[PDB]
Amino acid sequence: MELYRDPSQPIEVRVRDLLSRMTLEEKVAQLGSVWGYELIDERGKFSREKAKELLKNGIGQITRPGGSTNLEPQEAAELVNEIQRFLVEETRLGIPAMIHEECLTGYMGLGGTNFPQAIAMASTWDPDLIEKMTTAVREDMRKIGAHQGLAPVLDVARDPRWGRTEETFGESPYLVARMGVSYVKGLQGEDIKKGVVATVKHFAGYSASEGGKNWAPTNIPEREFKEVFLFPFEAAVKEANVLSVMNSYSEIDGVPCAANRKLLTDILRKDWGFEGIVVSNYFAVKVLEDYHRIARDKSEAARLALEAGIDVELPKTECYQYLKDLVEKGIISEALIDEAVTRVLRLKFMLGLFENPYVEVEKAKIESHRDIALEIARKSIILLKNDGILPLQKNKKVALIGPNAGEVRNLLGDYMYLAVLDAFKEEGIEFEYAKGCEVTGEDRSGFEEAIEIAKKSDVAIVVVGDKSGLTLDCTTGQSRDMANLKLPGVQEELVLEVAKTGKPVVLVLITGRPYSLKNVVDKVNAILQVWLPGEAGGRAIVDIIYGKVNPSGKLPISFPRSAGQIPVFHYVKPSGGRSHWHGDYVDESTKPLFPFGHGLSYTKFEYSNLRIEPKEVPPAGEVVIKVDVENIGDRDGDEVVQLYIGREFASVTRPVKELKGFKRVSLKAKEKKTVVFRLHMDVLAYYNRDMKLVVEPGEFKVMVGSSSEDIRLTGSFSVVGEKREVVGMRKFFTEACEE
Amino acid sequence: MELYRDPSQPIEVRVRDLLSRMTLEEKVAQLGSVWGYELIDERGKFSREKAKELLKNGIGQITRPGGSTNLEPQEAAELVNEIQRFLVEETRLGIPAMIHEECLTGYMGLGGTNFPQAIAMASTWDPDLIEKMTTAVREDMRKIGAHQGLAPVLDVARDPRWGRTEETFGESPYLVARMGVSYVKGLQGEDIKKGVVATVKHFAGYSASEGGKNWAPTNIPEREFKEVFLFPFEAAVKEANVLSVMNSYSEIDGVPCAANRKLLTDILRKDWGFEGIVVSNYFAVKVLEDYHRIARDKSEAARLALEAGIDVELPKTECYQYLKDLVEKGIISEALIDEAVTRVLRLKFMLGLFENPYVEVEKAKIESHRDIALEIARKSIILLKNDGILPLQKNKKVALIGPNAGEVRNLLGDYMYLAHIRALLDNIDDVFGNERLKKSIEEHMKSIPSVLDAFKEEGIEFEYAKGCEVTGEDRSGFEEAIEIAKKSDVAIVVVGDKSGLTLDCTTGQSRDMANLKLPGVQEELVLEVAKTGKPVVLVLITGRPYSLKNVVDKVNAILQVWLPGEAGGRAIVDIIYGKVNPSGKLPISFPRSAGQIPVFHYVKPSGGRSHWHGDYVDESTKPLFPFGHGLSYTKFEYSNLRIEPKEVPPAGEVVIKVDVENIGDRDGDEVVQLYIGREFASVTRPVKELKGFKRVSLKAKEKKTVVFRLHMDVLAYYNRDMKLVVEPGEFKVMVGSSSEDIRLTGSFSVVGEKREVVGMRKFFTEACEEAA
Amino acid sequence: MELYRDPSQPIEVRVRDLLSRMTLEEKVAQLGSVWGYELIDERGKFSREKAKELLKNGIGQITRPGGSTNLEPQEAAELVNEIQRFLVEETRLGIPAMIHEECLTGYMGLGGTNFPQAIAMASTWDPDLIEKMTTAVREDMRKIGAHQGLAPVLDVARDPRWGRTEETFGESPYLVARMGVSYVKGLQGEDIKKGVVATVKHFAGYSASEGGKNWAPTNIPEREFKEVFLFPFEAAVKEANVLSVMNSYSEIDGVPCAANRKLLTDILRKDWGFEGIVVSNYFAVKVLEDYHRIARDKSEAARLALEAGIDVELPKTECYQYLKDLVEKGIISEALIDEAVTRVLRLKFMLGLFENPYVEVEKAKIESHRDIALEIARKSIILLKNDGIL
Ligand SMILES: O[C@@H]1[C@@H](O)[C@H](O[C@@H]2CO[C@@H](O[C@@H]3CO[C@@H](O[C@@H]4CO[C@@H](O)[C@H](O)[C@H]4O)[C@H](O)[C@H]3O)[C@H](O)[C@H]2O)OC[C@H]1O
Ligand SMILES: O[C@@H]1[C@@H](O)[C@H](O[C@@H]2CO[C@@H](O[C@@H]3CO[C@@H](O[C@@H]4CO[C@@H](O)[C@H](O)[C@H]4O)[C@H](O)[C@H]3O)[C@H](O)[C@H]2O)OC[C@H]1O
Ligand SMILES: O[C@@H]1[C@@H](O)[C@H](O[C@@H]2CO[C@@H](O[C@@H]3CO[C@@H](O)[C@H](O)[C@H]3O)[C@H](O)[C@H]2O)OC[C@H]1O
Repeated sequence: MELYRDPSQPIEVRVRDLLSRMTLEEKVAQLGSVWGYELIDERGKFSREKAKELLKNGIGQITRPGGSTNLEPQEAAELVNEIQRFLVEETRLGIPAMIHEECLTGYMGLGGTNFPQAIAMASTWDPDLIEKMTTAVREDMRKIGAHQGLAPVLDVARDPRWGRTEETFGESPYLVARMGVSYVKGLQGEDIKKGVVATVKHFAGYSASEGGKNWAPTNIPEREFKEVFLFPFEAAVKEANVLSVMNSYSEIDGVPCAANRKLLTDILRKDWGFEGIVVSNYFAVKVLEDYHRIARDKSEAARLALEAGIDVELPKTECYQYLKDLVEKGIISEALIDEAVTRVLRLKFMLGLFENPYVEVEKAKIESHRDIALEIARKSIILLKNDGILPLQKNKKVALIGPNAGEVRNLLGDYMYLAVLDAFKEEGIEFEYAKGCEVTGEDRSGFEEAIEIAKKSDVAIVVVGDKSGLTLDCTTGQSRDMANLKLPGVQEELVLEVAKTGKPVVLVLITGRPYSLKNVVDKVNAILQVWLPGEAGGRAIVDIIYGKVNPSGKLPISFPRSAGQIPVFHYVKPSGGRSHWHGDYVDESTKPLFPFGHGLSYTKFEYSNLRIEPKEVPPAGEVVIKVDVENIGDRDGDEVVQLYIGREFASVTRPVKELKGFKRVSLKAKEKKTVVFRLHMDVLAYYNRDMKLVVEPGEFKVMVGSSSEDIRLTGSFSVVGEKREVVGMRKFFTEACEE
Repeated sequence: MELYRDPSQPIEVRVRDLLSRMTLEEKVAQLGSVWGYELIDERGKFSREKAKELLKNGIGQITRPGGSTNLEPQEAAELVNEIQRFLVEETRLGIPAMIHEECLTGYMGLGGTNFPQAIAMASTWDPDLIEKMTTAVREDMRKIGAHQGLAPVLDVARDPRWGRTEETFGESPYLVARMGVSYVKGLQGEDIKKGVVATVKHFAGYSASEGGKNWAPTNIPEREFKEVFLFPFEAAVKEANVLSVMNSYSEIDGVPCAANRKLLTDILRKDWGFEGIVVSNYFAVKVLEDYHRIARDKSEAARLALEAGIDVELPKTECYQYLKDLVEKGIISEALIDEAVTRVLRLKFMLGLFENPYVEVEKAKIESHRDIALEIARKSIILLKNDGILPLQKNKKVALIGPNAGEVRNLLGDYMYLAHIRALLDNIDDVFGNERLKKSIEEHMKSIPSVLDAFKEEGIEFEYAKGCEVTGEDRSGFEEAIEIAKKSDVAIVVVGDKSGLTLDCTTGQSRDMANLKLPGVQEELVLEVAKTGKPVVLVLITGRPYSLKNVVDKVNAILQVWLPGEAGGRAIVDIIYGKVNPSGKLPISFPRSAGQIPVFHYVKPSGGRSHWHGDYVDESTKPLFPFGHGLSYTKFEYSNLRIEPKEVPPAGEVVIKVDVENIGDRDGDEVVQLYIGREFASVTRPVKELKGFKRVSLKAKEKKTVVFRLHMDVLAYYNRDMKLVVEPGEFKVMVGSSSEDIRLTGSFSVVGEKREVVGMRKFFTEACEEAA
Repeated sequence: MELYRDPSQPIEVRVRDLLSRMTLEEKVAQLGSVWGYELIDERGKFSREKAKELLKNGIGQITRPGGSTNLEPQEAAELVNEIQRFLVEETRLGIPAMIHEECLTGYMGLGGTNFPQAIAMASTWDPDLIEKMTTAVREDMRKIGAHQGLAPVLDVARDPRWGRTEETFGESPYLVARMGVSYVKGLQGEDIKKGVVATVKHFAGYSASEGGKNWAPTNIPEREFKEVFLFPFEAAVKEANVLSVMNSYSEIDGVPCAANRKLLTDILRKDWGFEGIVVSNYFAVKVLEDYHRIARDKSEAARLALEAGIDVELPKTECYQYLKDLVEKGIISEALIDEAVTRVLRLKFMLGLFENPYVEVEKAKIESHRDIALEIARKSIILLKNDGIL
């Protein structure tokens, strides 16, 4: 048999052999894609007639054979098998396709579990739980013959105007990077032939658009770019061996990311050693022409993207077919096509597709992971405020009010395929329900009814927030940016009208972004933040309200007092986070309403006995930080212990405090444990005036606490010795354990 | 005589001779400063006792001998002469001091005219008028023996939260640069021995702090930095030969500007050829330690600042005395001190101070420039909205309402002497441990014409109700205002800021406004007055854009009056009654709301919108009023666009002509604006960006031709490799009455090979008028 | 009077005023040159007929009015006075010429002392003696109305194959730099109105050609370049305030020095703060075309050299006349011409030429400096070996 067909040969040999056999047209075909829906008839069955046109010379990827066809799992699996058989048996070289789906919150297609949104995942501060989640997602995807998931989002969000905030892991490069590595590891596993390719997106800076506006310029200078925005992707590449990256739609400082070789090649491939495929953001090649206006035609767009280092044009071939013409006309070298094709073929071999591209349809029934979803929902909800009203007693009469109290659709996030009162009923609570108002618009005609049921109750539970998705009726999600951060519609007014009854008020926010709570916070008795929880949402909320679950989520993003305060974030430099010299704005504190890492409990945790050893370490040494934490209250609960590091008198300015470690710790009432952080000096490296990564001698401040503001214990150690340039591989994360 | 004393020798010879004679201590002394107030006794007279300690080895500068002493001009001149005589006659080498003052809106001291704020200056779009202004300021300053004015501000402002917005020339690097060059040219003149050193500030990026917060990081990437923030300073250095620069307090991306040699030396001196002195922002050296936490002590702060390229520590020696110790301990080379001292001595020779450091006290009486101030105020006020109510008829009974109708203090900006000095009053009042001044302030304040006075002089029948204060939540004055409105024909509601440095101020340095709502309950006052159903003219006397989304549709006309200083009242009333036809144009976009920030006219194709619904969920992405906006009591008709030639090579020139006719019934000035757009460059470019303008006077029914000469140098931008280029392709020409009100469009092409623009290149379009 | 004519005005004011009055043609003329021998008749006297063609719009420099004419000193002084009177009185703006001569081993013309070669100068290890020498050369040159001497050579020589070894101060960047500073200081003095502009050459690397062959590539890596070859020029610029630099004919690693903005502008002007004029090596602009083959015609050669930072084309205008055409055709900006013209006019003001461009012919008799020459010769000879015979 030909070498490329022989599984006893090393992949490099098979790749070289195959490439040597391919025509230019066949090469270019491997750099494009076709939609699943383009390959089916009106009953969702594979159409050989359509495949003969679209797959004649092979194809790089099939886009969303499940997500774009609305097929149930077994039918999607059958479609994918039929596509693969056509490629294997009815093309000249028989190269199989790679299949991709969205999977951020689970496989985005019929029959898959709708897990809580990414910002909820982050709020758990539980990396192992997220790895468990994506290990499940991996098996769901493989059942239908899907090889690649377009997740996770490693965009670092400090601008909650942006509609895609919900898809991020929040403001902290450390927490984003750590959750990202766990996410990737679960999807891919050790041998990708048994796993699913992860796709970190949107490389890079995409969460920092001008004015929080989708696709607008992300004008970030170099040190900030490296330390905040690139860092999570760097960790995914080097620690998690991520096998795909997708680019940002935005320009950075005049250069669209899809046309930026310095970004997609020089940083990603040359500096960091990425060996997988870069897939375009959907239509990102064409919009080099249409939107950014730097390419005069589809040929030029193709050339810019290929030179930049985009290997596969998604979601359908549009500009990359003109790569054939560009070679034939002597405008680009076929060697550059070969480089891209090599990357794509290698990954196809690594996935095992040339040995077996088929799945067993009888096994393609996707299993529910409602259990994992509920664990995330229960650990993600954040208790922002509680004057003692919560937990409630079951014998209290509840007035359940608001648009998000009754509305299952509004529990869903923007990449859940299908984009509470029931939970109260199941728990056996006596309540009356009033919608109060819609999520959007100005209609106040439901206020009187809500007020009247409040007046007759013991406690009003007001459930407000977003509708997430991509259409105009949505208040958050991709393309739905909110300038002024007010709760949508007249929901704020509803809360305040209910509060005016004098009844106790529990405010439940079911939202995708931070909202300004400045006008309600001091008028309500407790506040729960419930990031869009998907199919597990209702149960977790009621579990928390009644104390069956002790809330344990912590904010992964700061809650601004107002939009005019943006940005607020915990790791400001000494000059950040204040106005000099009066501290505050004329009209507003410079402090966020709720800080990063904030989250209360129905119990109290007491921290003691900080140990830092040794007190002096050299610039590639390690310190071990220990604290004791005791649950001194009356309820079992989890605490997320947080490690912040500060530095002064470096050669550049540094954060006053910045997250460098954390551990979720379970404590029974009156239980005490020791939490241990092992901190390698590599983890503290920062860029100096010359853009070198260094550790400089001096003092580092250690701050351990329950939030970025609720610091319990402080101390310090010193780095002693000559400045160190940190070269080559280095540690990214602290290790945490319990003793 | 020693060579340095001999005026027949070239300055370089005199400098080298002097430097060769100086001790290390004497050298370090030239890099520092003393406050004016440290050199006077209780009667405001020079104190030899204090001078013996502070000036014994000479000094670089005296900080604000007028501005910090509350001396009248002849007394300040006497002080300065006595300081110079002490230096000339009672120090070993007899080196005279340079004196600096604030002068942004005029010499900031007693007796100086209070001109309108810088943002008002920009709103005139009249560079020559600003040059006339600073030529007058030059003469005022020289009368008191001042050599350097700490102006202008070339910070480009796109974030109106920032309290220093009023000190800027707005959002456009083009307009800021062009106004800055005129400003500098007027202060300095041709021969600096007869002029005043200008000080461009705050180098660079200082108007782009995180969240609009004073001193917070200004994290700007390189092409934006060069094209937006550096550009006005580049023009000031290369076209206007500016002789001083002051640094930004902020860090850029981890590096404090006061410690950044890449900025204060490599860009400013090496790349651009700046030959003057860099003066520290006040206390900027020390706060490398105290604020940024990158210097461990005062010695290290001094070293970082000197290495970066700061020549003089202001406002008083604090860290730079330790440069002596650093040399003596072999930590720094004396050669690096010599480089700084050389710059300072050269400028002192160039100012003529070694030939004559004295002024004639009998001539030190500063003249009023109310005339120039009034021309600026009259050309600066912007008509943002007018449904036809303006101009008003003089027979209409007016209800004059609001805090800014009745308080002269609130006409003043943050670097006008009687506003700025309030901070000192606070600090004196805060002394709880171990007079004539508060009286001289009040009496000088009383001299300033009021808005009330202006209405009275114009002969209008009106009643006045304060309505509310600038700050706080007290609505107990609303009822009175509402009642006088109900009894009137028209309510003129005058609201806005109190500008300054203290907590009771709403704008100015250190007073940043997050949410851009009119201060206090002033918005509510406007809306309550409107609810009477009477016609409402809203007059904003402010230092920044405010959100007007909640009032714009509820009022009949809106006038923006950037803090106008002493000419304010007359100009406002002149405009309201049509004695002056408003002609100001916005130099900065007015956001709909704070959450929309930033909004600016020169967005890239992906800027200024949210894709793919265009708007935010809750808000338009368009500003409420765009850059260049400003209405008139007449109408201007644009015709006959000519663009020649249609194809030009990469260092060629195109000539753009338009005819503009005043087709209305009142004489008026129009500011004709030229915008250029470009696509299919190798980098993204603004869809439209200002590249030229001309204020043109037109009588009723008069037509003139406006001509723009546009060299391709002016269009240069930075490519992917950070080279300044002109690339072949098509440029769109858009000429109109604002950045949105484009009247005529066309295009020309650049033909030939891509050009790297090297060395000196043109910065500005030339604009003139011809007979139509 | 016009500001540029007024000696009470600062030079910067005079420069800006003059530049503002000049046509493009007059500007370009200040960036070129004419040979002395092109301006004389068969009897060695100034020719008004020849001047009317060659000087009609003014000129940057006259090349070697003594060195190229075989005139005795008083006759060369007369020639130079007649050239200057023509420029001052019979051109529109009356800008005087700068005159240059060779002077490495003394004024290179009849009547000047022949001092020992530069390598002999270095062999004295006596910087003050060399400063005494060039102080004398200064007075010789000023007597004939010469303003600039094309010396010293600061090329550091480690390859004795090269025929220009004798013109260098040898192999040591330290000794070359120290001798160079003294050389420059003697020629220029404190106030250049009373001195002669020195011209450090050949910037830079020119003594390190492939195989020791004249004009061949000088392929020197960056640290060596900075520490060995640039260092003496750096010292001349920063310590000695040298007012002219002349470029190397060679390429460095693919880039001819006459076309290298990174060298003649970014290092020399931006990094080091040089404020004088860069004068081309003779014919160096044209040979960007003829020899290096990187310019397709004289226009392109002119553009490359001007962009690189050459202010004056020597020894005669050849390519730089096309700078007029390049501006008129919109290929280069007139601002770039203005930058060069500014440098040239500033130096002409600093030399006092607008106050007095003439010399007294009765004083133009150059004195012998055999005494100084003998001290150098006596201190320069090296005893390499002596078994006792001497
Ligand atoms: O109320 C009291 C507070 O004021 C005081 O805090 C200090 C207030 O003054 C602050 O220093 C300021 C810093 O900014 C300087 O402005 C520059 C001056 O020169 C201008 O040309 C330039 O444009 C400006 O940027 C200003 O001169 C100086 O006074 C100081 O940092 C504060 O700490 O604390 C005590 C309270 O009672
Ligand atoms: O025998 C005849 C050959 O000479 C002739 O070839 C030309 C000879 O002259 C060459 O031009 C030289 C190039 O070097 C110049 O020297 C510089 C002058 O200024 C000094 O300050 C600087 O130090 C020197 O480097 C010299 O002036 C000039 O004459 C030319 O390139 C040759 O092609 O061909 C005809 C034969 O018959
Ligand atoms: O994370 C990836 C997303 O960034 C990506 O989203 C695409 C965004 O563009 C959408 O196209 C718009 C649809 O509406 C029209 O009116 C607009 O003109 C279009 O630009 C497209 O539908 C999205 O797929 O999708 C892939 C994700 O992994």
